[PDB]
Amino acid sequence: GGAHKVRAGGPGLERAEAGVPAEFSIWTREAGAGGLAIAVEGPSKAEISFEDRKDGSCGVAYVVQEPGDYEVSVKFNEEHIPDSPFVVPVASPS
Amino acid sequence: GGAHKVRAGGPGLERAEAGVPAEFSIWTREAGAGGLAIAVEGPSKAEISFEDRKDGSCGVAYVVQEPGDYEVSVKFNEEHIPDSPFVVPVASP
Amino acid sequence: PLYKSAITTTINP
Amino acid sequence: PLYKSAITTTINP
Ligand SMILES: *SC[C@H](NC(=O)CC[C@@H](N)C(=O)O)C(=O)NCC(=O)O
Ligand SMILES: *SC[C@H](NC(=O)CC[C@@H](N)C(=O)O)C(=O)NCC(=O)O
Repeated sequence: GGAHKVRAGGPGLERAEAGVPAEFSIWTREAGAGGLAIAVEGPSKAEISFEDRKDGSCGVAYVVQEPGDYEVSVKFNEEHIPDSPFVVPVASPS
Repeated sequence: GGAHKVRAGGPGLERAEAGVPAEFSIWTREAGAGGLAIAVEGPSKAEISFEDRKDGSCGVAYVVQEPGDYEVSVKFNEEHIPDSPFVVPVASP
Repeated sequence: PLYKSAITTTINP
Repeated sequence: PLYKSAITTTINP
């Protein structure tokens, strides 16, 4: 286990725009060893990558192609972390 | 089940090549109503699409980036059809 | 990393 | 259609 020791936060968990990279961070320092899985589900395909953060958290960026409501899940050892899944409204680009 | 009335078959359930569209067909005619889910899981990102085939089956094409073994899932109403997941060895071109 | 892509369509007679 | 994408990595202390 250890999912309860993981926290995720950032703009990409609150709102996104179609085609614009949406970014958030995952606090992993306390969780120990395990599989950290990020998933995006919704009306269009998503591309997800892991990134560096200065603060030592694990950075995530994703891009979706169409507006709509998407669900972003973050699981650790196949267990939802607190507040996952996140419902993220994705708007047409401004 | 209902997923037990679904069948899938084609080169893309047997073997694939990185960068090369891998194709198979799903016979859906007698599962009735429901959600047909195809998934590709493995060492790189997969692009997946559907085509309505002229023979009346549901066509599927996928492309993956890297060689390795991939699991191709075909589920009907969250249940694996017979022989799913398909383990597909993927060669480099 | 392990990657998964999935696509779900609704079948309706 | 409904689309899902996932990526999974290993964390090691
Ligand atoms: S987002 C990739 C992820 N990174 C982290 O959890 C950041 C860990 C941090 N202390 C650092 O500066 O590396 C990851 O895959 N981590 C690799 C690992 O072995 O934990
Ligand atoms: S591959 C998309 C899928 N098509 C089929 O299952 C083949 C349908 C076939 N009888 C035809 O030639 O139309 C699909 O999403 N079909 C729509 C549906 O509700 O059946």
